[PDB]
Formats: sequence, structure tokens, C-alpha cells
Amino acid sequence: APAAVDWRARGAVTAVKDQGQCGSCWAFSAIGNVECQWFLAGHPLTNLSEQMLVSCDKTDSGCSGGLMNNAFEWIVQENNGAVYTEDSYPYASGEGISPPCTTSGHTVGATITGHVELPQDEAQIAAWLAVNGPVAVAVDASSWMTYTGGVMTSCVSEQLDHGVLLVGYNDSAAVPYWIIKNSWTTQWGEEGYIRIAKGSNQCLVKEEASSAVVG
Ligand SMILES: NC(=O)c1ccsc1NC(=O)CSc1ncn[nH]1
Repeated sequence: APAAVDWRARGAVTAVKDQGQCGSCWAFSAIGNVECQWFLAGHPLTNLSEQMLVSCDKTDSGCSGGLMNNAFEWIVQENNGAVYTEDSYPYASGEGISPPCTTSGHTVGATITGHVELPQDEAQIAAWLAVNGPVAVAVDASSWMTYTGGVMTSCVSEQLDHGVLLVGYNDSAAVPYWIIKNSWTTQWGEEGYIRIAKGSNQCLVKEEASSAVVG
């Protein structure tokens, strides 16, 4: 496994988005993961629809929260592996109200066949990531509201409440770090991203890592 991996440099990651006033971070985490996997299977990088999940996935709870694993399971078992484009099913829950599910004429932006879970182990997550691309992870983000930059080293690591995307890591730095894509616009953190220290389970980053599998 390489000393550093950044899938942004390989053009595998879409622009940072805005979940707005909605507990839909689980959908942005899952969708962001699928977007990258679709690109790495050899297809164009495409914005996909979080709204599809917030409105249509009954197993999760829309703006009230959900799990990336449930989302992946829902896509495959309830939606034929279909993930819509953001273009044809745009995000509309930025204000907290989720529209009802529609199922006519939307465009399939990607097809998945399943998903895998990763061990609760940072080195093993890094090994998978370096080979297979960005990983959906859950974090404790309660100490993230004031973040403006730098490598976070004393993150509150007590309870999972937030879904994000691991896009890379750097083991060569003075303080090794993960590179994490958030869904809080580009005004938050480092141009919408955050670096947390790697190897000390900052923000419980290793506890619930998984990824969609493309077909
Ligand atoms: N923002 C989120 O919804 C989110 C994102 C990551 S965790 C989490 N919390 C929940 O999904 C509530 S249901 C649950 N079941 C087991 N743990 N949590």
C-alpha cells in the first residue's frame, strides 16, 4: 500500500455538495461513494442523486438520518441496482422538506450489484482504499462545526452521527492524515474537505466503513 493516496488527483471525485438543513449526510456519503466507483469501473464521472435516497428509500429516514449500508442494500434490492443522475432527480431537501418518491422517466446514472463492509481497522481500510477507491465512512462530527483547516488531532470520538467520504490518506506527513469529503459546501473546512489524524481512530473513522460494488 502506497505512502499517500488522493483520488481527487485521479479525477475520481465529484465537486463538494451541500446537504443543507437536512440529516441526509448518509445519502451524500453513499452516493459519493457510488459516483467514484462508477468512474473507476471505466465510466464518466457523474453527479448522482442523493434525493433518490432521501425520498424513495423507506429503510432509512430521509432528513432524519439513515445508514450508508441500508442505502446500498436498498439500491440493490428495491431499486434494481439503479442510481439516478442528479441532473434528472435533483436535490430538493436543502430546506428540510423531502418531496415524495417519483419513478417515471428518471435517468440511471449508475448500476451497482452489491456492497462490502470493511474491518474496523484503519490500515486495512487504507489498503482497500488505495486499490479500490473512496470509502463511505461514519464519523463523530460533533467537534467539526468550528473547523477551518489543518490536520485535526483531538477530534471528539464518542458517537457516530455523520456520514462522509474517505477519498485518501497521507502516511508520509509529519502527522499522517485521512482526506475526507464533507457535504457542507466549499466554505467549510479546507475547500469543503477535512484532514483528521490517521491511526488513532479520530472521530471513530474506522467503525463503519463500507463501499458499493459496481456491475
Ligand atoms: N446522519 C446519519 O443518519 C448517520 C450517519 C452515520 S450513523 C448515522 N445515524 C443513524 O443512521 C441513526 S440510525 C443508526 N443505526 C445504527 N447506528 N445508527
